[PDB]
Amino acid sequence: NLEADIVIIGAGAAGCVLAYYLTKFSDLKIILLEAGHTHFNDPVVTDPMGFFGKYNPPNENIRMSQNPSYAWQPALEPDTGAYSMRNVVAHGLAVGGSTAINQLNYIVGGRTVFDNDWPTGWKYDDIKKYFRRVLADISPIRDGTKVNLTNTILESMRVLADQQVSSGVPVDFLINKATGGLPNIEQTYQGAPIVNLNDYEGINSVCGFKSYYVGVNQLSDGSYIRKYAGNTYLNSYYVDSNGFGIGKFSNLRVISDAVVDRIHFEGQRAVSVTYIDKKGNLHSVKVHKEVEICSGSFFTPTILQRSGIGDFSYLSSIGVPDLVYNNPLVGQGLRNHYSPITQVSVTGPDAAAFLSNTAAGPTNMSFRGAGMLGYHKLEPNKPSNAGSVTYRKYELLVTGGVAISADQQYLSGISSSTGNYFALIADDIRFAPVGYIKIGTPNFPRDTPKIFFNTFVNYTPTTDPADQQWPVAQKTLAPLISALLGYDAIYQIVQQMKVVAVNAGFNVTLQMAYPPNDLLVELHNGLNTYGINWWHYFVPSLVNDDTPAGKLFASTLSKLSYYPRSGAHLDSHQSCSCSIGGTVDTELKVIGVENVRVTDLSAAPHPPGGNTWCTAAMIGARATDLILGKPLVANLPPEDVPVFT
Amino acid sequence: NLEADIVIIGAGAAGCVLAYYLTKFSDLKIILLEAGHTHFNDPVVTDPMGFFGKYNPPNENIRMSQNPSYAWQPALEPDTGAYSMRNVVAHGLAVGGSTAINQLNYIVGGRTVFDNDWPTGWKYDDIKKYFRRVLADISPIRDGTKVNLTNTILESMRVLADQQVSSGVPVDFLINKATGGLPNIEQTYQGAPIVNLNDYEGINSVCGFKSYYVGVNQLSDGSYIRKYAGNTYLNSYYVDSNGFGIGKFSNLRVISDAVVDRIHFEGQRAVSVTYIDKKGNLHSVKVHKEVEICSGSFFTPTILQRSGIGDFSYLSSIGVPDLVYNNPLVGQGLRNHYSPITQVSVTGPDAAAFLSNTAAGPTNMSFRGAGMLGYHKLEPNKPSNAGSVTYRKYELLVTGGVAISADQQYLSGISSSTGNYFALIADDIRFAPVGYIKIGTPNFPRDTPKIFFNTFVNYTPTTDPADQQWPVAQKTLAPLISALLGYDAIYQIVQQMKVVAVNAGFNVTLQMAYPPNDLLVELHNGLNTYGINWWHYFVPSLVNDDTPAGKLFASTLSKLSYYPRSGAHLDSHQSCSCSIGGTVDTELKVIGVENVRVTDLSAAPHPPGGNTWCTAAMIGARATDLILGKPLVANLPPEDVPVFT
Ligand SMILES: Cc1cc2nc3c(=O)[nH]c(=O)nc-3n(C[C@H](O)[C@H](O)[C@H](O)COP(=O)(O)OP(=O)(O)OC[C@H]3O[C@@H](n4cnc5c(N)ncnc54)[C@H](O)[C@@H]3O)c2cc1C
Ligand SMILES: Cc1cc2nc3c(=O)[nH]c(=O)nc-3n(C[C@H](O)[C@H](O)[C@H](O)COP(=O)(O)OP(=O)(O)OC[C@H]3O[C@@H](n4cnc5c(N)ncnc54)[C@H](O)[C@@H]3O)c2cc1C
Repeated sequence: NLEADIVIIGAGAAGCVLAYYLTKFSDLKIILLEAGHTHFNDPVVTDPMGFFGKYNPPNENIRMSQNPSYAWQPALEPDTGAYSMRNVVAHGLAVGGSTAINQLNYIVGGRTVFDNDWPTGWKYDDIKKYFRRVLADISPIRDGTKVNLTNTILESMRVLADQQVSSGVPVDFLINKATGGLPNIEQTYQGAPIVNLNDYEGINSVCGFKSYYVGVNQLSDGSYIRKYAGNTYLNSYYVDSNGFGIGKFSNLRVISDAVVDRIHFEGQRAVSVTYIDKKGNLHSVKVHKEVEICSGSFFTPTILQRSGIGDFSYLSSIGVPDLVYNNPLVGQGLRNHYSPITQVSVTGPDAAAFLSNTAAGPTNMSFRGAGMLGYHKLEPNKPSNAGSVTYRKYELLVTGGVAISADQQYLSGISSSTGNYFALIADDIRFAPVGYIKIGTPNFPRDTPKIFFNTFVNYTPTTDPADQQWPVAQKTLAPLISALLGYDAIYQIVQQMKVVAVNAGFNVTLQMAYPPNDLLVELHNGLNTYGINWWHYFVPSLVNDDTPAGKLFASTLSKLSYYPRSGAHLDSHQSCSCSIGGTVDTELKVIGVENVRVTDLSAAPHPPGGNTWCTAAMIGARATDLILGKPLVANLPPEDVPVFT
Repeated sequence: NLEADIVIIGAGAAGCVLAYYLTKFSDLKIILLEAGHTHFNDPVVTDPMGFFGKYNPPNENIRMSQNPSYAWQPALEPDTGAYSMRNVVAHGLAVGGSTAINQLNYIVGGRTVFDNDWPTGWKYDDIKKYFRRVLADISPIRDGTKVNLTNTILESMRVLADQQVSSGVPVDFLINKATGGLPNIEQTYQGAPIVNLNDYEGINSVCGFKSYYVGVNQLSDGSYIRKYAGNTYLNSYYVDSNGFGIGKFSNLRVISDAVVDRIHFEGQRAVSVTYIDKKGNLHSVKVHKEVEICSGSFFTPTILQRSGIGDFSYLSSIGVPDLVYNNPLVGQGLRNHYSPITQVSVTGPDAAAFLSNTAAGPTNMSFRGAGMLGYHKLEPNKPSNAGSVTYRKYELLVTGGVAISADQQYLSGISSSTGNYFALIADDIRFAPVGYIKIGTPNFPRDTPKIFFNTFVNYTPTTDPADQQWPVAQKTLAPLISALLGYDAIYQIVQQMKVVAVNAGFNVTLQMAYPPNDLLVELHNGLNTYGINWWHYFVPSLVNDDTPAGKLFASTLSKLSYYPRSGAHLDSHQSCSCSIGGTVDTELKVIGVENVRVTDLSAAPHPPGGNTWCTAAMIGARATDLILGKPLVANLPPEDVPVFT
């Protein structure tokens, strides 16, 4: 028997903060159901480099996100825009959730995304305190090793940002309007100050820096360890070995291996929750006040639909007997990021000194920069505010070795063994495609529901006059346009690096080796010779430009369209399944019911400006104050932090 | 309350026969738990062409094996031999199991596989009656439309089989030793008799025919319908709408949507089985005599391991509390088939007449032949009996259109729109690789367990002398050798077709367009100039043949090794997870327990000579007589068949 008045389902990035700070500041009885044990002893979780497979057995060399004993394994339906490939993108299965298996990065997101895309009450000035709270809770660190490649790249970026600042055009990709004429590029010399990307006031929307902030901490011995939600908020100092709380937190219960099925639900009010344990028995817990769903973006709409909230026609079709509320918007608007990869060759006799000091330590995890960039000059899909507000579009990442898939490694002829290649990535942060989630069987939580997500689709013309069917091709082709413009933005960095490396003491040469170089120079020339309407040549049957130059450009675009489909990576930043306004109101309460709330990343109405870990924790932190009634977390002094064991 | 003395889990190809003929011939109380409703009204299941997506909604065009509401969706761990790609291969989820979503083909398997690879009591003369039983139960039909391409191919096969019969070599791929000197190729002219591939006496181990036997039946209206296990054995004539039996079968209960978890198991004797229904409640059923597991190859070891039979150390590690029997061989020896694809171009002005009468009707489903072939002359991995017994190695299939993946369609430049291309496939029936299955969470039946299956791995040499490390490279390279020899066997058919099409009234030319033609002629020349030790050049660091010709051959082999990895298809013929001798004895009884048996395809000790649907039904049929005690099914007259509603 386990009656309690707050029941949280899932201890992820948001569940842990919620439980911890909700039992600290009140006397209600909190229950946390997670379905996964605590990996506080596993060397593959505590050690940061275990992310790269240092402790893997020889015969089962698979990463944690491919291990069914560490992660939920959802595979999406064939991708009609990527040659119908199905992708498996995972969720963490442990205390701490996906933060137990992630890359440990802290992009906070810009100021402008919250100011312009989130509803009132969620503007940036209303949430910055919670971001400060989560950052102070973790205390990330910076890179502990310098490298001259970062120097060369930073000089190149400032060199071309100088000419972008002039020329008067307003929406180039290195223009930050909160700083003014001077470029927002970190200085590169002895004793240079560090431009902080997650700054408090949100000044830096577009900036170039030399290091990220990764969530690890150094021990007195010398070893580094992971610092995740389950490490800080539910550790042996705050919770017993039996799951009971201790002292201040004695009003807290955590059940370890408890897979939750649905919400037994009297009238339109929640009254009980059932789950299954490792024994195989079914248990019921009684609810007095509130149910919180923090089960992740893929599996929150699933449990909501199984309970009875969703589309009545479909749910009746598959066989859900108990219907509650007819909201056909549950599980809509799924969003994600997407990172295409380019890689560059260095030609010379003694390039080793140029690529030295790049191996992955636990303080950077192979990230060496390099910045956040805004919209390209020639992208037609921009918000109207772009003239007066700087948005975040691309996240630039530089890494050693090759990062393409193994099949592409064979096909392109470039191998990971050689030592004159390095990778650049322009991750898309405002990715356009939208998908959705539905369940297929109303029995128990299934590992694979129906997930639909099509990215790089094409446009099939009609007999409509060309003048009035361009502005549907624009929307249908947005992602391909953005990926190609990212290719161009990376390409026009490398000759700047040529100049900088020449005048910094290096006899080296840099060229883009993947995709093929000529295929990129042709894109550069096509862009600068066709202007703002360059993208019309994606559909060659409407341009009516039958000249051989136009045919060349169209063929180049068609050939380039292959690379982002196959030689890229879909990220694991799922969100917005049950966003604000769609499924829940500003108070995180589900429409059509009076005592259930959803507070994980699946409630965000727009993805943040980068990696989506701070946002989920912030949502949980604000849910704490929403539930209790008055702001206690928002006013805690920053010197009060959870101690670590 | 549902006590009964026989409880079957899963109504697949073997569960339906077992339940039907076990309640017909006895008075025990039979219960069948399936976890899936009856699709007797769904047009996408009853109509054969619904397999190809005739009734699919426009926005969700996915086949039945990719639909989570029709199939279990297991994805295997990254394939170290295929550029680390994860493949999703499904199981049927309905009455009838995988036969509700399959291709409807009836390869029975040869005589020699059962005579040489299965234990005593399971030789061919001990089982042929049950194969006749299942075939008479279904009554498949042959192709209802002729085509001249089959004529040309059959002439070509007999032409080269004539010269293979001479030349005295004993193990070519068109030699059948049960017929003698004359070729075993169907005659090709007016009123020719039909050589039956599933013949009663098992004479035809290697034969060339013009049609397969697909499991459909024609109605009086004119429409064809699917004829599967759930259609024949559990239909409205034998089982009520409520799941009760009727009259003769009144001693039978079928529960529709019941997902089974584990076996509650007193002492070392089975006493109860628990399941979950669509309501979300957990039910228990009492067992008096027997439990049958017919849950498929992927999910039978899963339920056995969750119950408590398996490896104690690992099961304790993941958290199974109740341990029963320590058999570390549960879930070992997983086998499957594998089909690489080649495709051929026809060059000429009026090839349309040559490729006419090839569209897929419900009586062939785009299969137009062409035979079963034995070992190639130059394969080193052959059983010792191969001199005196003919084994089945390849299954040859001919089809219209292109059958490669969409990515390969783009890369190779060949498109499905054009009308001068057709596909050939040499499916490997004695596929060498072996994998295994383990569970990752002891809570509930998960859709994705750990499945390990690596196919086309490479050999890394050591400092061991070359003379005494060849016979480990042979075993490690068996699958690649077999695939390449299949490529060669297909290639040396097309010039025979050149001659036959010339002398049959056609001005057409045939050449292998995928893989590239020169890459195949070089393989042909390398084979005939390097002899039986041609495969030594897979590892170029040991041959010590530094001549440029040897370098050419090694490069050709390395380039050809890419095609079977990416341009092929893994089949859905899983088997042998709990085979005879490994997990169960000759009586299908699980070792370490006295009242549980497993009777689905996961009990086969060696895959059959072709498509694995007749074998599963045969196993169920023999289990019927094993359970009752005396042969009632083995002596039923062939004119007694289940009527159809
Ligand atoms: C491969 C990978 C890489 C990542 N890289 C980064 C990165 O570079 N930067 C970054 O900032 N973030 C990264 N992340 C993390 C990710 O971006 C966010 O942290 C994530 O969205 C956190 O959201 P969440 O806490 O709401 O969900 P989760 O953390 O996934 O919470 C899910 C929790 O709910 C539980 N649960 C689910 N279903 C049930 C059920 N039926 N019953 C009971 N419990 C249930 C699960 O066990 C788990 O504890 C990565 C994640 C992965 C997997
Ligand atoms: C895509 C595809 C193509 C195929 N093509 C061919 C072909 O060309 N030729 C051919 O001969 N065969 C074909 N097959 C069929 C296949 O080769 C065999 O018929 C199959 O191995 C049948 O084995 P089975 O009956 O033991 O397993 P299944 O038929 O898969 O039986 C599984 C049954 O167990 C049930 N079950 C599983 N787990 C549970 C659980 N926990 N609780 C309750 N019930 C459970 C499932 O609901 C299902 O009813 C194809 C199958 C597929 C999927």
